[PDB]
Amino acid sequence: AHIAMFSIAAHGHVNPSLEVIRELVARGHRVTYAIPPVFADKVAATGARPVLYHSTLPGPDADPEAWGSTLLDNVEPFLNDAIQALPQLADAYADDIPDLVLHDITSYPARVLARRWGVPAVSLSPNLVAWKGYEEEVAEPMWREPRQTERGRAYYARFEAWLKENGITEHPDTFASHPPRSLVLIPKALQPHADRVDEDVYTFVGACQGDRAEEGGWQRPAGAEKVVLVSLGSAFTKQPAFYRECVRAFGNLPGWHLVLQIGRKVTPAELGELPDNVEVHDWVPQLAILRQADLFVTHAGAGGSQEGLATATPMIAVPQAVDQFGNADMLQGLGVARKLATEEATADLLRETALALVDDPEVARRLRRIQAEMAQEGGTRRAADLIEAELPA
Ligand SMILES: CC[C@H]1OC(=O)[C@H](C)[C@@H](O[C@H]2C[C@@](C)(OC)[C@@H](O)[C@H](C)O2)[C@H](C)[C@@H](O[C@@H]2O[C@H](C)C[C@H](N(C)C)[C@H]2O)[C@](C)(O)C[C@@H](C)C(=O)[C@H](C)[C@@H](O)[C@]1(C)O
Ligand SMILES: O=c1ccn([C@@H]2O[C@H](COP(=O)(O)OP(=O)(O)O)[C@@H](O)[C@H]2O)c(=O)[nH]1
Repeated sequence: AHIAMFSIAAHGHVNPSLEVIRELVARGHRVTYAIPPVFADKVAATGARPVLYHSTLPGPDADPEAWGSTLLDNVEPFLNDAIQALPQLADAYADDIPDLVLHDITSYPARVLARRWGVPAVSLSPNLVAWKGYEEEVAEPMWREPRQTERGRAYYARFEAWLKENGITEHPDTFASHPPRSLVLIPKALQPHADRVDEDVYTFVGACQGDRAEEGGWQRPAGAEKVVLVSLGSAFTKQPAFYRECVRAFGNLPGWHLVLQIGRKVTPAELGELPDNVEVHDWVPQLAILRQADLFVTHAGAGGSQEGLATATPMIAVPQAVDQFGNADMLQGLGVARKLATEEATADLLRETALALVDDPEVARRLRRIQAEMAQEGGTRRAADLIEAELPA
């Protein structure tokens, strides 16, 4: 019926679920989407009707450091934003109560309002979720020393008091970290402690968009036996001492063709006369390239990691920052990748690693079983089935 999606103005919390919104609309449901004004047009592209609230969180364009760099500086803003957001949204939906509530993990008001409405809420997570064990295993030692501070005790007391005034007796950690129903938009292959996640609460549906492969008419060179892509997303990609290191590993290496990227307009020219079997770019139809590639040197960001698995492309994971270590360790543990520190990645080690991965029927054997498992996660139309299933009679 009336499906109301909720999120914040951050690409990583809106882009993952765009196509599922689109699908429920394409079905014939009336879908509205609570969002700050900056992303009004972004969500509107999907048929969804925007519903504009004001946010106090950093803007989508704002720097990553704007979100804080301590545990309490990371979490406090989501509560403070919720407190001022909630009464805007409660107002907005009074003259049109939605039938089902959809929401990104960051929206506390969606949780509160869904309970207020007596309607199902479905949480959409663009990253890993809690497993059975998480509170004792991970949430507790994380919170022991900060919750203990006057600052931490006060944060939790405030969170509790806000919930209680809303008729919610939930402890804030269960309210925040433990949804009653969740769809997870990463492959389960990239979820730590995968068997121990609660399937009756969480269903993994993986990426939702275009595999494969979005989208630009790339062509492997006639002659190429082994194509390698180096393509570190569109963010962590301004490294002097690395691409030139990749050129040296694969440049003039018989049989291999290197698709290399950087990101200017301009400029290929910090240096390197360059071998003939190397092509450089500012940007690529990455999914499209991986669709024929035999090897992927990746920073192991969420997208790249998903895309490598989606295309059964063995990976050299060379982690660089906050998005990466665990992802690289998991790709590692799947037996489909090698983790390298930036950084010892010598030309000889990169080459040796490359060779060691592309000629392994077993590495390929693991990647094929992963794609089969991802195909069961379905994608978009699948996420809509489950959301249609929760969308009461
Ligand atoms: C498991 C279940 C928990 O998920 C997490 O632990 C994941 C694994 C964090 O990412 C991890 C991993 C990482 C890299 O974020 C991807 C890290 O930066 C943060 C601090 O923790 C998330 C998503 C963080 O979001 C990120 O916070 C950053 C400050 C800004 C970033 N974005 C808006 C720019 C945003 O996505 C952050 C703060 O926990 C979200 C707030 C709302 C929470 O406290 C919620 C309730 C979480 O505890 C949780 C959903 O229950
Ligand atoms: O030159 C590029 C770089 C990035 N991407 C796409 O941009 C996304 C990058 O996301 P990821 O999580 O991998 O890295 P991030 O940039 O967020 O750190 C992925 O879907 C890539 O396929 C692309 O198509 N061409």
